Amino acid sequence: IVGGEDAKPGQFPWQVVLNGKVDAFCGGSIVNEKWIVTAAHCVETGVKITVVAGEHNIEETEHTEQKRNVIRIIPHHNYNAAINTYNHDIALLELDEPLVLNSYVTPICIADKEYTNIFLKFGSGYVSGWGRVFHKGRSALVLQYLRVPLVDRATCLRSTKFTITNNMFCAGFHEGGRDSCQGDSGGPHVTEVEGTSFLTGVISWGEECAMKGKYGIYTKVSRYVNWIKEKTKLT
Amino acid sequence: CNIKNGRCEQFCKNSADNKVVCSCTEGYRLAENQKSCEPAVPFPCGRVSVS
Ligand SMILES: *C[C@@](*)(O)[C@H](CCCNC(N)=[NH2+])NC(=O)[C@@H]1CCCN1C(=O)[C@H](N)Cc1ccccc1
Ligand SMILES: [Ca+2]
Repeated sequence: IVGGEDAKPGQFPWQVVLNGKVDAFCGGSIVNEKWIVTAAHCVETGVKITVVAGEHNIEETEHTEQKRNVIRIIPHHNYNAAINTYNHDIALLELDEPLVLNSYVTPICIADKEYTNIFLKFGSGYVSGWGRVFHKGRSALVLQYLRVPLVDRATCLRSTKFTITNNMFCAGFHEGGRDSCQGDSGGPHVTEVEGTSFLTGVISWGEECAMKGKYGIYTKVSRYVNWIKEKTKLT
Repeated sequence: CNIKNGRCEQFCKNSADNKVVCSCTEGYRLAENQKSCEPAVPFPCGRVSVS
């Protein structure tokens, strides 16, 4: 996250980090005690991955961390139908053992398609993660967060040569300087509705980070909430 | 549900005779005022509880 600020411990208790052949390579959000939602581009391959919930400072011990192994990865079935488009950039991770919910480990709410879109169109969301804090620079030790405004679709389209599908939205500032960035992918874009946070996007892709005239691109979760609910059922 | 979401804290659906039915997401219960949402589990989704 470029231009954000340090989270407090427990401020984003749905946020997790992913570790694997690269440490802290992506974020995710807790759907429930057994499932994480992340970006599909974080989890191409069947390479092994761990999830750490209750994380705050990735170089220190807080005694709030819960580490789990990923035993199943479900990328959206239409991800990579078309190469290098990052359309449908969303995936689910099943954990080997349930998370134990507490103040530091708490799911994000997920509304139906209509209300996820209403919440998105409220126009202001929070993004968070341990990704780069400068374009081509170092990753964060302490979880970062940033409020980003929604950007209108036509402005979104003019801002890049790459295709923005209806499964994406733009967010960020017309003047630049504040954005998600490398390493933040898979983490949440959330909308706070009278003290209760709902998942409205997944951090997906961009061009460089925080450049004026460019915006962060996010997977539009309203299009995927039926799929999330179908695949993550607890029984 | 037209204005202020029928005054539902979370979700509103149009019923009949101009009236609303509010509802809440998983882990919450429709409070008795029939508008607000109250936690129905110890760690409901989307809530900061660390203080
Ligand atoms: C996997 C995620 O950490 C990362 C998030 C980057 C978000 N950037 C902004 N400005 N919010 N996503 C990616 O790295 C995705 C998937 C792989 C490619 N990619 C990109 O964001 C590239 N930067 C897209 C690109 C732009 C120009 C030329 C080539 C590729
Ligand atoms: Ca730590």
